[PDB]
Amino acid sequence: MYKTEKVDLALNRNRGDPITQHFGFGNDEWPKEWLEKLDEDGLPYIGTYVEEGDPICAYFDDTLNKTKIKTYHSSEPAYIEEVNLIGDESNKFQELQTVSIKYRIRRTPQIGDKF
Amino acid sequence: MIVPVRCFSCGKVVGDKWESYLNLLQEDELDEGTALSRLGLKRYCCRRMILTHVDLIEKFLRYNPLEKR
Amino acid sequence: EWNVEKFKKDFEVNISSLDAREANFDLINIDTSIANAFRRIMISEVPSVAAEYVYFFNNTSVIQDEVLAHRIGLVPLKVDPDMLTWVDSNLPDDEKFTDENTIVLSLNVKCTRNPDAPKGSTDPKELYNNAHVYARDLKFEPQGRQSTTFADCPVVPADPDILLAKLRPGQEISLKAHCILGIGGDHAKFSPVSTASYRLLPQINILQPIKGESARRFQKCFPPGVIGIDEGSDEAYVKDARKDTVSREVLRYEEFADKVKLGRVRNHFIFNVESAGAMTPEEIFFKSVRILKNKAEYLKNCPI
Amino acid sequence: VYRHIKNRDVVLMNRQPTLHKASMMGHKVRVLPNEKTLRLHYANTGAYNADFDGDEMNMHFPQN
Amino acid sequence: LKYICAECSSKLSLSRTDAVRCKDCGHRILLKARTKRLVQFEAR
Amino acid sequence: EKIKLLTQATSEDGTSASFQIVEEDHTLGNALRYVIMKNPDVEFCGYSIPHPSENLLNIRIQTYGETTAVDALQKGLKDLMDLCDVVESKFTEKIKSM
RNA sequence: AUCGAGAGA
Ligand SMILES: [Zn+2]
Ligand SMILES: [Zn+2]
Repeated sequence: MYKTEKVDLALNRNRGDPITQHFGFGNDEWPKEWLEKLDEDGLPYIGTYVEEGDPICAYFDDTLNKTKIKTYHSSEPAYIEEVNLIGDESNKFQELQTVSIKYRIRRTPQIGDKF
Repeated sequence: MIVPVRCFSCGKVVGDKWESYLNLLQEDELDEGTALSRLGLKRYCCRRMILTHVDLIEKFLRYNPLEKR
Repeated sequence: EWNVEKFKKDFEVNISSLDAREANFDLINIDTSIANAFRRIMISEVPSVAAEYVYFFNNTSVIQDEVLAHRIGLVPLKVDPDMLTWVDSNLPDDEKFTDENTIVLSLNVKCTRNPDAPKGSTDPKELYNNAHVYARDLKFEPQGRQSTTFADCPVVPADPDILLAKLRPGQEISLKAHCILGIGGDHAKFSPVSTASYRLLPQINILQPIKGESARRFQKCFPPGVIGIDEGSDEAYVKDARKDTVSREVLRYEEFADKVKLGRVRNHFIFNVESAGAMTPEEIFFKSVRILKNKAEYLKNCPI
Repeated sequence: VYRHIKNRDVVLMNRQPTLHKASMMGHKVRVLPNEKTLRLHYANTGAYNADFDGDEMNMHFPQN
Repeated sequence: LKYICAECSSKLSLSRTDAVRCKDCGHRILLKARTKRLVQFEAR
Repeated sequence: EKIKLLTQATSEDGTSASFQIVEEDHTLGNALRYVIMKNPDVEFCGYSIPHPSENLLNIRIQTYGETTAVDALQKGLKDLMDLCDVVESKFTEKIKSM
């Protein structure tokens, strides 16, 4: 089973306002425990195993001056299939704001599912 | 997709026979029954695994993101 | 009455064939409850070695990591199960695997295009390098003291030409599988037999004599080698009932429905043990019988 | 002590639509070792109008 | 080189405050690459 | 440990008893049942697995007297070991001969 | 939160 979500970081800002959050880590005292799932650019490694409550993305917020992470919100664990970096089509060269993260779910046939 | 290494029903290893089956079909004008017999697949449970394999990995492999196309 | 002495007096074994993979032997005058115990132990109680834990380091191929690890686990190995002990799962993984219970394989194959490919060619072995990954590429890495114990016997798959994966240029697989002892009741990848079953000896009871043109078709209702014709009188008789698989083709004909009954010899079993490759079928049967005996002995010595 | 639901505890089952009171009974709890399906005897199929081709039913746990 | 272009499949590394685009061509979609990290499994 | 006596189904004199064995199945159950039914003194013997998903086996033995269900169980286990030994010996001899 | 498509018994 393949699941895809759009981690759109540019959903709070609107109409040319300055970039609020940047993918990555800040200089604050963020815990080092969540580096096992996130690459140095705040994005998840390909093929890593994520469960409930572990990081999916990491962005530093200037309106908060603190690094905030997202979280895999699903009871069923999955593996990171692919991470797509999408850049906006505008002629200006902005930062990274939209990243697509796909999950892979192992649907081993168990008791209860229909054949 | 890719040839199953072991037969489901019994467990006889049929994963090492897909390429030889294709060779027996291609080079010699052997039909599927004779080719399966010569490969050593006796039980129809073993015969179906190689007779009905689709080998979709060949079609999956043409979408290579690590190569200039 | 019944006694072990009487069973010994009435018990016989008729080994019909014996190869490095398949053994066909008979158990004569034994109980179904014991033959079935032997069959079940052969199928799902004899230990074997197969890949259990896989440590991927990179897999940029079409095959997903879990499918690749499962397919690696399904490969049979030419390893004698007696050369390593059982893993104590209670221990942490730091020292759970030791030099005497785990065999560490490895796979490092990287596909690149072949610049010398002939024009108009479609064969992946000429177009690409390492286009096909085979089980023979599972390189055995000796660890600790086992570099001396496995010196004479290398750890190679029973089938080395198993197609584990396919690749295209730029794609690489780099893993390291650990294979340990396990039984076929835990996972089907551990069962040391392809199939290990039995069957009752068929019985073909000819009631009324069949002679002439009728005996011609009566013979054809069976496999050719079972029913024969007596030289003196043109009768019909059972030459070899082992060569018969019960298809009851006779009972389809009203001509022979009233002249023969089909049955079995309820204490004559025809075993057929095909091994996956790790050990010989005769040793598999030996180990199944010894497992049943040791199970009974352990139960006896257990304090009730 | 908010202890788990043992074998002695009693549970109430229900399969919608609850067309009569027989479609909601109080069963005895038997904690099985395999997960993710409610095991029901064949006697209750007529009572619940239940089936085993994808049917599902609720399990209410009384607290006093 | 942690990223791969989605049209010309050329490895490229992005620094901070940098354009999210390929350099050899002008594609705006970048695929993340898979590095060498241990991913334990079970051969089940 | 592994073998368990179900005291709530055992006769006071020991003539009848019920046993629970963990990590066992039809394999040992049927063999033990067959080898115990050969005892001339046992009146009732049978095996039952309460639930398939659990690894528990139940053995019921009822002797006619002068013995015990435990003694019948021990005799059955010994006779099963002897049967396994004789079949192994005959198979070894046939393997050598061929 | 609302209205549209669909699915299970
Ligand atoms: Zn088969
Ligand atoms: Zn590009």
